[PDB]
Amino acid sequence: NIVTLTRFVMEQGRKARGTGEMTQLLNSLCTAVKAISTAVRKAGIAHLYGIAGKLDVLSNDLVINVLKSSFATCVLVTEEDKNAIIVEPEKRGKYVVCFDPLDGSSNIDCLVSIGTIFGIYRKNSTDEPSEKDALQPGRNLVAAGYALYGSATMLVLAMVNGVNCFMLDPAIGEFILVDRNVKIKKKGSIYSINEGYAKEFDPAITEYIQRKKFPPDNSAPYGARYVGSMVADVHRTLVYGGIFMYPANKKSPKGKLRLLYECNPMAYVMEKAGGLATTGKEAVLDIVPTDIHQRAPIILGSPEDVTELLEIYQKHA
Amino acid sequence: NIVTLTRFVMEQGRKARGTGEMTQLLNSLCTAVKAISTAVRKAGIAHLYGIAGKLDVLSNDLVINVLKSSFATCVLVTEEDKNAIIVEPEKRGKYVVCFDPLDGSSNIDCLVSIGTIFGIYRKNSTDEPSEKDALQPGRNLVAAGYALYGSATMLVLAMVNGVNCFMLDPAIGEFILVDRNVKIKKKGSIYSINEGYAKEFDPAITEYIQRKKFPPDNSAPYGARYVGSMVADVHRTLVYGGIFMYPANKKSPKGKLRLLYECNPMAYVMEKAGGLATTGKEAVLDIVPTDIHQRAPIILGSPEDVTELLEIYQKHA
Amino acid sequence: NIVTLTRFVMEQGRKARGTGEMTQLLNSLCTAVKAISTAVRKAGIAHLYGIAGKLDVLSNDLVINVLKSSFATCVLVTEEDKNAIIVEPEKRGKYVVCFDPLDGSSNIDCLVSIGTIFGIYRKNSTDEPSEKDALQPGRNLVAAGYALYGSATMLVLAMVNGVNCFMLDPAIGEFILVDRNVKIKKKGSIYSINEGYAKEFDPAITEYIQRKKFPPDNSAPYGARYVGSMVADVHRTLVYGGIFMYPANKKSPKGKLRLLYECNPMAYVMEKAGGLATTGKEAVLDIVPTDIHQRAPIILGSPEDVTELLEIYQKHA
Amino acid sequence: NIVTLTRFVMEQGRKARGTGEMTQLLNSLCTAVKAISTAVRKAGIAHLYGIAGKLDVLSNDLVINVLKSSFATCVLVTEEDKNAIIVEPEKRGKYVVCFDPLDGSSNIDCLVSIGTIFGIYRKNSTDEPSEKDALQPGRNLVAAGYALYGSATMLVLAMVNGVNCFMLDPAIGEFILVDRNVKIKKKGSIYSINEGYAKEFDPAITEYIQRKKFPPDNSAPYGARYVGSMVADVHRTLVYGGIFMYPANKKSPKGKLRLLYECNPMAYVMEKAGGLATTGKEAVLDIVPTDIHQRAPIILGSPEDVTELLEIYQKHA
Ligand SMILES: Nc1ncnc2c1ncn2[C@@H]1O[C@H](COP(=O)(O)O)[C@@H](O)[C@H]1O
Ligand SMILES: Nc1ncnc2c1ncn2[C@@H]1O[C@H](COP(=O)(O)O)[C@@H](O)[C@H]1O
Ligand SMILES: Nc1ncnc2c1ncn2[C@@H]1O[C@H](COP(=O)(O)O)[C@@H](O)[C@H]1O
Ligand SMILES: Nc1ncnc2c1ncn2[C@@H]1O[C@H](COP(=O)(O)O)[C@@H](O)[C@H]1O
Ligand SMILES: O=P(O)(O)OC[C@@H]1O[C@H](COP(=O)(O)O)[C@@H](O)[C@@H]1O
Ligand SMILES: O=P(O)(O)OC[C@@H]1O[C@H](COP(=O)(O)O)[C@@H](O)[C@@H]1O
Ligand SMILES: O=P(O)(O)OC[C@@H]1O[C@H](COP(=O)(O)O)[C@@H](O)[C@@H]1O
Ligand SMILES: O=P(O)(O)OC[C@@H]1O[C@H](COP(=O)(O)O)[C@@H](O)[C@@H]1O
Ligand SMILES: [K+]
Ligand SMILES: [K+]
Ligand SMILES: [K+]
Ligand SMILES: [K+]
Ligand SMILES: [K+]
Ligand SMILES: [K+]
Ligand SMILES: [K+]
Ligand SMILES: [K+]
Ligand SMILES: [K+]
Ligand SMILES: [K+]
Ligand SMILES: [K+]
Ligand SMILES: [K+]
Repeated sequence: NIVTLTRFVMEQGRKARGTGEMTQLLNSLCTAVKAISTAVRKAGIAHLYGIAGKLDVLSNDLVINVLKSSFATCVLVTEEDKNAIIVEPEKRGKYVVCFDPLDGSSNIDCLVSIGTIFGIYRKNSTDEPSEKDALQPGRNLVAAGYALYGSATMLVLAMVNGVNCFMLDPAIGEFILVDRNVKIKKKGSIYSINEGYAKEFDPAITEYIQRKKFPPDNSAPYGARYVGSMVADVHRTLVYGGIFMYPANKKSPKGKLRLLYECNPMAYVMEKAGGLATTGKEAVLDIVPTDIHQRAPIILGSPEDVTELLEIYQKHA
Repeated sequence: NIVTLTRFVMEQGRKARGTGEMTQLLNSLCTAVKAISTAVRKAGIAHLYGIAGKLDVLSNDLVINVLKSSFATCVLVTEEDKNAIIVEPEKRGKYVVCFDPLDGSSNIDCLVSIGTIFGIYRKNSTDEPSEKDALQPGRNLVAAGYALYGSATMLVLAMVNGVNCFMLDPAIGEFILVDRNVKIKKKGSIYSINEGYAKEFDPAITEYIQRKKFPPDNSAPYGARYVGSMVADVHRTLVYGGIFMYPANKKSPKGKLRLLYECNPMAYVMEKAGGLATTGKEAVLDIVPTDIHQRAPIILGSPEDVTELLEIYQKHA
Repeated sequence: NIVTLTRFVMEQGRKARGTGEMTQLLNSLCTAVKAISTAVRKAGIAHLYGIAGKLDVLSNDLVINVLKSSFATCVLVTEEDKNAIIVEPEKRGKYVVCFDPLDGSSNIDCLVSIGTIFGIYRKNSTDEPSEKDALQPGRNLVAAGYALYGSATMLVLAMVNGVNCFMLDPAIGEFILVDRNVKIKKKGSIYSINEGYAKEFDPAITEYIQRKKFPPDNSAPYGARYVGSMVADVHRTLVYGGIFMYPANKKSPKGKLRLLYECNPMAYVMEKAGGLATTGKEAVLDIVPTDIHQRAPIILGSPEDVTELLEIYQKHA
Repeated sequence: NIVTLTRFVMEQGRKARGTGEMTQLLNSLCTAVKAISTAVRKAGIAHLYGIAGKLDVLSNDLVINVLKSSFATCVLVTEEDKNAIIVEPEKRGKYVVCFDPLDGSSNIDCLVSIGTIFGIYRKNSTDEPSEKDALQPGRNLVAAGYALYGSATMLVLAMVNGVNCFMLDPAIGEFILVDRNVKIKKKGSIYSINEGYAKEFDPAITEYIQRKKFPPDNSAPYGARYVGSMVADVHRTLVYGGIFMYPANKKSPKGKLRLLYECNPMAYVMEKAGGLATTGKEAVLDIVPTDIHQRAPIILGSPEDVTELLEIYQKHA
């Protein structure tokens, strides 16, 4: 007995008495992710080096085309695209998909772990599809998750029912359910943040970090980790517990991370896992988007760690 | 045209006029690296999950076995083995290999980049091979390098004539020379260190760090990055420039990283690349080891960055 | 735009307003076939040769376990199994699957193309499942097809709607629809038969062959081809046209090929393609099985070629 | 222990005391074979089918390019090229390679086993390399063998010291020595020939064939097998014993198969394996060619079987 992503999705679609439109969608995503994974591990690079005689772009095209061919979407929002992609009426479905085809594109040259981030909305309204359909608060997410191309490829899927992790067996090109109904640690022992912006941190953030290195109660300090790729940092948080942070500073007073295809999908995954995702002031998933490429500060991870910072945030209020 | 590791290695062996003994060794190493990469990528995991019909220990076995069969080694030092392995008189060769089969094994469950580290010495004290033969300063390295199992697999090889990077094309199981004679930037813009040990840093490290976040002349501060995997962090340093640091602290008064199979190979690669690798007080490669599992502090990266920290070390003494 | 087997099956299940039970079944088969394909191409053979320190049996276990885990079957008939496999009431579905996990097992050692043959029946009755449920004439087939592990892996699926061919892209482990609604040639130019049994052929067969080598109308003779693996021979017939034959002789007066999991699936595929499948006397698909391992003579291929022999058969009646 | 082609080849080069020039050649060949196997298995075909973002010509380019870069060849003869290719003075070596990049190209669309055939001569007439250098009897072969892309990929290598079979482990892209010093059965029980040419067979062939179906002393008749792919049929002959025949006929008065890149390599492999390879009148390897694309009749296989046919040839003369 072994559970594959294809089996899992189908059984979940069956229990939910769906028309099978969303299952077609999730199966198309699974395929896109396997295609991207293969391109990322450099299969066929020899030909590029003349054996017989861009990566973010290839990833964008793969997701966009595999998604359109699902006949289950009406609007697509990509980080690589200025405007939202409205699906041809021939292949038009009822879902809105926001995604980041290849996050951590800067890390590509250094071979650091990268990934794909996606969020699925059910179109709410009854008129010609437009960018306005993507502009829904993260709380309205039908499904969300990510694919991490690290030492191994893994797809983390989060739905109303919970969070489940699927490992890619590259030998047979099938995702195996290796961890079901994942719940995050209450309190971790690692903080993640680009301390190279110390000079720009607000007093609350500055205080929290200081508390981590120099525990006032003289407990053991927190270990530091900052890969540089959100999917890698956040996935480690989900699995090992702790706190990831990318608050505002000179690098945009609105933070760097995007709301629709980065913050929301990860916040959704986090909350479903039993953790928190805040901007320091409000819950990320309750923000009403104003633009499809709207940025937003984010602090996420173990509940007890995120709450501790939230208090320090209140102190300086 | 297309250059494969196999062709490159043989070609170099010929120019060098070797008896082809080292070529056999480097060829065996290459084979061990492709076997580990495959295991790491989780190929065939569906079989563990009951489709019907460890990773560090497996990596250890692969490297040991594949090396012994090369008939080119006499002494082997693994991080996984308390004692140095002495090869059978039947399979003995003139080379001593010091390696770390799978480095960053804590990051495995989190799916973060990991790797293999190797250092090759030539047994000169023609006596019965013993542990003593591995106890040579890194200055005596014949060849050294590493394999990074990140988003893609790469093998960095360093020898007297330079450093060369080989990307693995998993389709055909061939390493392609993607970068020739690699040389690191004089000055970088990223510092790498576990700041969670701030409470235990010596005044030199403490001053340098704060100088990176708050630059005297108001210039751009350095970005921070700390994957938690030496091979990953050092490769980023090599490719993008900057400085990696794992100084001595209370928990590790002599540092955490090992001299023979971690510090030395990376120090050797750094020097051949045109960078510096120091203990803070002296060059890593000149240290004459006393224990095969001897630890050593390490600071490496761009020359200009490493020098700056070395001056601060001189200032506080 | 590209069609995958997973997409195809789902859309076909949707048009047919199924409960999704048979789709779960076809998806489980797709997975089993990819697993077998990988084992056949020898991935991981190095470990068997001690790098770090039966095939028909593995194939049987894979299909049996992957099928049971579909929760869509009640009875399974395998060539490798003396008795039919009755599914545990926990995983019991409504379908009966007859199959040959690895046909041409004798050819394995010679590396000749081999394959998998399957036929799907819908249980007809309302009582405890038993072998009796498998004993239905081939005309009652819901679906049938085969997987050919040759120069490339291909799955041919035949249903009431038609015959469609899917090519396995081993890089992403996905079956691509490369040929839809396949129809066989009216008249081919190749005959396939083990002429090493000439001494045992009945006069009709003997006459046909003679007509092929020495055309009475002085037309061009037929080329000969006999791979030795039914799936390979039959697939070539389906694609290039011609006639495949395995009539009775001293090698059992009932022929060698099995009715349920070899003759029927291939006859079904053939008829759906626009060809014929006969025992010389009757249509293969109309035979009422008496035993699950019942053998049956078979002549299949292009209509005009099969009819020509049928006449010669009548002449000698 | 585990023996890889790479290790085996180098080891043999060392014992032979070669300048490592031929080793480079055999290493390049090996690389070309893994590239062809991958293309043949249809890896990445999903990209032709619009997932968004020949085979014989491609195989030709791969072999030519990978061989030229080995800096070990001066003259190349391909079935795909009318004229012999003369390597640039810059990349020239002392070896002449005669090859058939992808044999059985008619069987491609039918997915039947196909392969690569190669013969290696040493240029002895030290003059400007020309077509003349390839015109040497197969008796002058330094090395010969083939790659079979069947159910699994295998590389058969034959040299003065014997014939060795290497199985490809596609996971790690390594050829493993699965069979050492291969030697064919004295007598087989399978005859291989296209009997569709019965109307044009000489009385010797005709008598031998009928003697196989109707044995004088009532013994068991021979089984028939004719894949239609030389490499596949010859490999079956090598592994299981028997006789392969492609005699001269009206359509091919001098046979169909080429001397330099088909007959010779297989004849060489046969002789080293302990079998016989005849034209019916003389040994294939002793023929001094006049044309690079010269055809030649061929009969090969177990010694006892080939001898029997040779006696019948003597009887009718
Ligand atoms: N694979 C599935 N897994 C879980 N829920 C699903 C699945 N498919 C559909 N649903 C649900 O049923 C609703 C409508 O599905 P659908 O008819 O396919 O568009 C969805 O939005 C979810 O509530
Ligand atoms: N592949 C090679 N590349 C560069 N130098 C080599 C190679 N093989 C051997 N050498 C060198 O020649 C010395 C002796 O080689 P060997 O005779 O193979 O043990 C080595 O220790 C290096 O100095
Ligand atoms: N994937 C499918 N493709 C074509 N027909 C299907 C599919 N699934 C179910 N059917 C059909 O609908 C009947 C009952 O399906 P089911 O409810 O899934 O057992 C089948 O036996 C076929 O007639
Ligand atoms: N890998 C090898 N295995 C067996 N014999 C070899 C090998 N390499 C070279 N030789 C032989 O030594 C001769 C000259 O080799 P080379 O100096 O490499 O051109 C060859 O033509 C063969 O006789
Ligand atoms: O994909 P991008 O545009 O290159 O950025 C990725 C994001 O960039 C963040 C790190 O940025 P800093 O270097 O400012 O810390 C990560 O958390 C995210 O992956
Ligand atoms: O393989 P190990 O024993 O788990 O250690 C890996 C090393 O551990 C260092 C980080 O350890 P800290 O958490 O102490 O910083 C990295 O630089 C190296 O990769
Ligand atoms: O799988 P098996 O039991 O080894 O047999 C395979 C079948 O065996 C037939 C050939 O048998 P002959 O050698 O008698 O021709 C093929 O047509 C079929 O693939
Ligand atoms: O590559 P080609 O030109 O298509 O020919 C392949 C050869 O053709 C022979 C069979 O041809 P016939 O159909 O004439 O028997 C086989 O033995 C060889 O593989
Ligand atoms: K991006
Ligand atoms: K991004
Ligand atoms: K971003
Ligand atoms: K380790
Ligand atoms: K380590
Ligand atoms: K260590
Ligand atoms: K079988
Ligand atoms: K069989
Ligand atoms: K059978
Ligand atoms: K050809
Ligand atoms: K040919
Ligand atoms: K030919």
